[PDB]
Amino acid sequence: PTQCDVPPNSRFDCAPDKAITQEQCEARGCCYIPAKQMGQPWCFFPPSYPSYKLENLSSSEMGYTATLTRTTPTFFPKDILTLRLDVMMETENRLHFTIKDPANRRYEVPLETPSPLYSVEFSEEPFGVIVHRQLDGRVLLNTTVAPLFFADQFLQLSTSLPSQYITGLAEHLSPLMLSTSWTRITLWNRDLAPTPGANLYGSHPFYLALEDGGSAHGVFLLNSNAMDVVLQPSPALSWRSTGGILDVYIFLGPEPKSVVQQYLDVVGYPFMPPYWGLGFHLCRWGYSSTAITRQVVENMTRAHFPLDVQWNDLDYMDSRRDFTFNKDGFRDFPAMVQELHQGGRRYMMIVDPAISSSGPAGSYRPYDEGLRRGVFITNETGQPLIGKVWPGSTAFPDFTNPTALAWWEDMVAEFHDQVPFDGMWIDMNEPSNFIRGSEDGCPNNELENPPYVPGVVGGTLQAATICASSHQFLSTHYNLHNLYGLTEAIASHRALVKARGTRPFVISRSTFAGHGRYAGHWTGDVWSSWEQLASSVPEILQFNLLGVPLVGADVCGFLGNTSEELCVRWTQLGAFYPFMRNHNSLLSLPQEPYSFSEPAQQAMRKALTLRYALLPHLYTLFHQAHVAGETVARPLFLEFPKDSSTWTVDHQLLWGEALLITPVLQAGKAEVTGYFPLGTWYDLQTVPIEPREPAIHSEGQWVTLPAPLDTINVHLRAGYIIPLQGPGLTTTESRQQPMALAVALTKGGEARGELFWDDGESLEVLERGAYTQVIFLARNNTIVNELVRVTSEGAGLQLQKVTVLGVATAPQQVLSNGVPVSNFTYSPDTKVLDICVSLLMGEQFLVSWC
Ligand SMILES: *[C@@H]1O[C@H](CO)[C@@H](O[C@@H]2O[C@H](CO)[C@@H](O[C@@H]3O[C@H](CO)[C@@H](O)[C@H](O)[C@@H]3O)[C@H](O)[C@H]2NC(C)=O)[C@H](O)[C@H]1NC(C)=O
Ligand SMILES: *[C@@H]1O[C@H](CO[C@H]2O[C@H](C)[C@H](O)[C@H](O)[C@H]2O)[C@@H](O[C@@H]2O[C@H](CO)[C@@H](O)[C@H](O)[C@H]2NC(C)=O)[C@H](O)[C@H]1NC(C)=O
Ligand SMILES: *[C@@H]1O[C@H](CO)[C@@H](O[C@@H]2O[C@H](CO)[C@@H](O)[C@H](O)[C@H]2NC(C)=O)[C@H](O)[C@H]1NC(C)=O
Ligand SMILES: *[C@@H]1O[C@H](CO)[C@@H](O[C@@H]2O[C@H](CO)[C@@H](O)[C@H](O)[C@H]2NC(C)=O)[C@H](O)[C@H]1NC(C)=O
Ligand SMILES: *[C@@H]1O[C@H](CO[C@H]2O[C@H](C)[C@H](O)[C@H](O)[C@H]2O)[C@@H](O)[C@H](O)[C@H]1NC(C)=O
Ligand SMILES: *[C@@H]1O[C@H](CO)[C@@H](O)[C@H](O)[C@H]1NC(C)=O
Ligand SMILES: OC[C@H]1O[C@@H](O)[C@H](O)[C@@H](O)[C@@H]1O
Ligand SMILES: OC[C@H]1O[C@H](O)[C@H](O)[C@@H](O)[C@@H]1O
Repeated sequence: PTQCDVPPNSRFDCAPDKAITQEQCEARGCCYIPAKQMGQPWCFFPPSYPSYKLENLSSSEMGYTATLTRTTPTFFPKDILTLRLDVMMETENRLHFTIKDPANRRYEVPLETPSPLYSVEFSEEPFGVIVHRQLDGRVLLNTTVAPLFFADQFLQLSTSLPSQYITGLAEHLSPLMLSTSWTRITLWNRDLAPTPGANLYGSHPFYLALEDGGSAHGVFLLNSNAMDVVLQPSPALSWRSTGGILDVYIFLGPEPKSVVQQYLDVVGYPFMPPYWGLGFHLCRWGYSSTAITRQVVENMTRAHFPLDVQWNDLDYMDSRRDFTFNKDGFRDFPAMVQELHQGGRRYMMIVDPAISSSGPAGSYRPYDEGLRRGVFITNETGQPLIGKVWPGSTAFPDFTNPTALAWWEDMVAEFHDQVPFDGMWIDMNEPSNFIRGSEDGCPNNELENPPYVPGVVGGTLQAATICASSHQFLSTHYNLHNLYGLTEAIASHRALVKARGTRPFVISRSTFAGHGRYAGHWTGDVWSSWEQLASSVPEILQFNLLGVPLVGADVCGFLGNTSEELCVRWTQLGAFYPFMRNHNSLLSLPQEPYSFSEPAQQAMRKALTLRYALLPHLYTLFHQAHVAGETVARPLFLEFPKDSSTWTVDHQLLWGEALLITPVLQAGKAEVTGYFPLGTWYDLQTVPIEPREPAIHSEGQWVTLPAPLDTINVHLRAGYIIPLQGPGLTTTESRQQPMALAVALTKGGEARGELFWDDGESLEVLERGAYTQVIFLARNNTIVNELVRVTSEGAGLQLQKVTVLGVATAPQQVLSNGVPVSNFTYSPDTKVLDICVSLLMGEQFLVSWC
C-alpha cells in the first residue's frame, strides 16, 4: 500500500503491547512488513494512523493553550479522548509544555518550580509540537513523527532526534552515548547487581542530544511512573510511560555545559558536601566488631594511608535492625565513634529503609512508634504491607507522609544521641524486597497488572519490590516507586541537619531526577572485574551530567575477589571519583590498601596522596556545581563539544575544565592511548608534590602514553591554575597545611584559576558570606591573586610553593612582592620553574620572574 511506504528506520511500533499477526496488525489500521533479518517493528503506523487533532489554539501571556481531541480509539484501554495542551515560554533557554486531562487531576511528580533560543510551532492533524533552534533552524523536537497516545496507563510521545548522539536516561550499564539501534531503556528502580540491558537502582528521565557543530539541547520528562524509552536509528525517540501526565521541559544550551546547568535550574543544583566527605572512605561487610573496625584505622595509619571516614555495614546492628547496635562485637560502639572523632576522622554506617515488624510489641521503638504514628506503606485492608529484607519481616516507611518524616528525624536524632555518626549510607531504597510484593502477595488489579509492562527485569512491577497498588500518603506506589529513594534521601538530609546542625552527608543507592540537591550516589554491587572498572568511567560521568556529582563506584569492586593489579588500577582511577570509597562484600578476600604487596601499597598511597593534594581544587569544583550547576567530573565532549572526536570518548574524564585523567582500564598494560583536545597538556608528574613527555602539544589527536603499573596519566591544561594543599592522613590535618599553586602557562604566558574556602561543614555559608574566594592570574611573567571575598575562614591560608609549567627560558631572577625569593629551581628539560614563597592566599601578592 501507498501509505505503508515508510523508511525502515522511521517505522514506529504499532504492536508495542503484544505479539501480533498480520491480520491483527492490519485490523488496527497498521502496516505489516517483516524486517528482512527488540528490532525494527514489523507492525507499524502509516502516516495517517489516528492521533489527536489540535483545536482552539490560543495565545496567552505565558504562551499557548489548546485542546487536543482523539476521535478513533487506540488499542489500549481508557484513552483520554480530550486533552489540554499548555506551552510556557519560561526563559530564553527553557521551553515547558504539558499535556493533561482537563476533566481529572492526574498524578503529578511533586516538584518546587524554579528572543528565546527556541521557536515553537504546531502540526494540526496529526498533532505535534515542533521546536526549532532559532540560530540555525535545526529541528530539535518534532512530535508529529508518531501518534500521541494518552490512555490512563499508557502515554506515548515521540520525537525525531537531531543526531545519533544522545546521553542520559540513567540508571543503566552503558556507554555514555546511548545506542540508537532499537534500544529499549527501562526506568523502574530495581535492586539488581549492574548488568547490561537492565533497569537498575535509579531512574532519570532526562536526555542531552548533541547537534552537528557542537551545540546541544536537553529534554526532561517530569514523570515518575514505570517507563520505557525507545531509541531507533532514524534517529528518533519514544517516551512510553505507564501513568501520570506529559510534563516536558526543553533546554536550549547551546553549549552542553549550559544544557546541564539549565536542567539543574529546574531539578536543583547539587548540594555542597562537607570537605571531609571528599577524603577517602573505607568500608566492608564483615568488620564484625569494634576491635576489628579499630584495626582498619590502625592498619591504614601505620602504613601511611589517608583515611577520613571509617564505615560499617550491617555488622553493627542488633540482628540487622536499624537504630540498634549489638552488645557483643559492638558493645562499645559509642566509644569507638567518639575515639574516631578525637583523632580527626568521621564515621558512616549503613541504614536500610525497612523496619523489623516481628519483634514483641513494645520491644523495638522504631517499629512500635512507626505503628503508632501511621508511618508505613499500607495495603488493601489498611494494615502495614509486610515484606522480607535483612532483619526478616519488615514494614516500609512512607517518606511522602509528613508524619513519617518527623518519625525519621526522631529515630535518627535518638540514635545519634547514642552514637554520634556523621552521615547516612541509605541502601535498599528501590525499595528492595526479598520476596515478591509482600508476605501476602498482591491483589489482582490494573495497577499490579497494567496493560503495558515496561521491559523490567522479572517481567512484573512487583519483582523484588513491594506491591504496586500499596498506599502512600501522596498516591499509590505505582506512581511513587521511582521516588522512593529520593524521598528517603530528602528525609535523611533533613534528619541529619536537625540532629547535627552542620551540612548533611547522605549516600544513596536508589535515585531519581533531582537527587543531587540532597545527596550523593554509589553505583552499587559492581563486580571486581576489569569490565566494571572500565564501565565505572561513563557511569560516574553520566551522574555528573544528571546533577549528582558526588558519585563513585566501590573502589576495587564489591562482588567477588579483586586481584592486586586490578585494585592498583582501580585505586588510581577511583582516586578521581568525586566520591571515593573502597567497599567490599562479606565473603570476598580483603582489599584495604594495607593488605597488598609493598609495590602495590606504594602505588595506592601515591593515588591517595595526590587526591589529598588536590582537595582544595576538588572542593572548589563542588562549589561551582553547587552555585552554578556545573559538573565536577565531566566528559571531554562537555568541555570540547566542537571537536567531534570527543563525542564518543568515555574512558577518559576531566575534573572541571583543566585536569585530564587517562586511566589504564585493562590487565597487563604498561601504556594507554587517550584523546588530547587541541592545546598544550602538561604532565602533572612534573609538579613536585609531597620516555615521558613534560608537555603534550596536541592538535586534537590520539596519543599513546607510557603507563606502567605505578602510574596513572594526569595532565593539566595550559591556561589554568590549580590550588593544592600539603599532606595529611585526614582532612582535619590536611586543611591546616600550607598551600601551593600549579600554574600551567599558555604559549603566550597566560593562566587563570580560583580557590573557594570556607570552614568545611557549616550550613548557609553562601547566604551568610562566611567564605573566602580568590582568583589567580598569570600574565607577562607575573602571578597575582585577586581577592573576590576574604573572611576569617580563609585569612590563615599560607601559600608556600608556586610551580610554573611552560617556562621556556631559565629566569635570571625571581621576585615575591619585589624581593628576591629564598629559593627557586628551574629544570631546562621539563620547563618547570618551582618557587618557594611565604605568602597568604587572602592578601594581595605579586610573584614575577625574568
Ligand atoms: C495486609 O497486611 C497485613 C499485615 O500487616 C496482612 O496480615 C496477614 O494476614 C495473614 C492472613 O491473610 C495472616 O496469616 C495468618 O497467620 C496466622 C498465625 O499468625 C495463621 O493462623 C493463619 O493461618 C494465617 O497464616 C498474617 O499473620 C497477617 N500478618 C500479620 C503480620 O499479622 C494482610 O493479609 C494484608 N492484606 C492483604 C489483602 O494482603
Ligand atoms: C473550540 O471552541 C469553540 C467555541 O467555544 C466557545 O464556546 C465554549 C462553550 C466556550 O464558552 C468558549 O470560551 C467559546 O469560545 C467550541 O464550539 C462551541 O461549543 C459549544 C459547546 O459544544 C457550542 O454550544 C457552541 O455552539 C460552539 N460555538 C461555535 C462558535 O462553534 C468548540 O467545541 C471548541 N472545540 C473543542 C474541540 O473543544
Ligand atoms: C515533523 O515531522 C513530520 C512527520 O515526519 C513531517 O511532516 C511530513 O512532511 C512531509 C514532507 O517533508 C510531508 O510529505 C508529510 O505529509 C508530512 N507528514 C505528516 C504526518 O504531516 C514534518 O516535515 C516535520 N517537520 C519539520 C519542521 O521537520
Ligand atoms: C591489621 O593488620 C594486622 C597485622 O598485619 C593483621 O593481623 C594479622 O592477621 C592475620 C590473619 O589474616 C594473622 O595471620 C596474623 O598473625 C596477624 N598478625 C598480627 C600481628 O596480629 C590484622 O588482620 C589486620 N586487621 C584488619 C582489620 O585488616
Ligand atoms: C574468593 O576467595 C575465597 C577464598 O579463596 C581461597 O582459595 C583461592 C583458590 C585462593 O587461593 C585464595 O587465596 C584463598 O583464600 C573463595 O572461597 C571464594 O569462592 C572466592 N570467590 C570467587 C567468586 O571465586
Ligand atoms: C610586561 O611587563 C613589562 C614591564 O615590567 C613591560 O615592558 C611589557 O610591556 C609588559 N607586557 C605587556 C604585554 O603589557
Ligand atoms: O518483532 C518481530 C515479532 O513481532 C511479533 O509481533 C510477531 O508476532 C512475531 O512473529 C515477530 O517475530
Ligand atoms: O548491607 C549488605 C549489602 O547490601 C547491598 O547489597 C549493598 O549494595 C551492599 O553494599 C551491602 O554490602
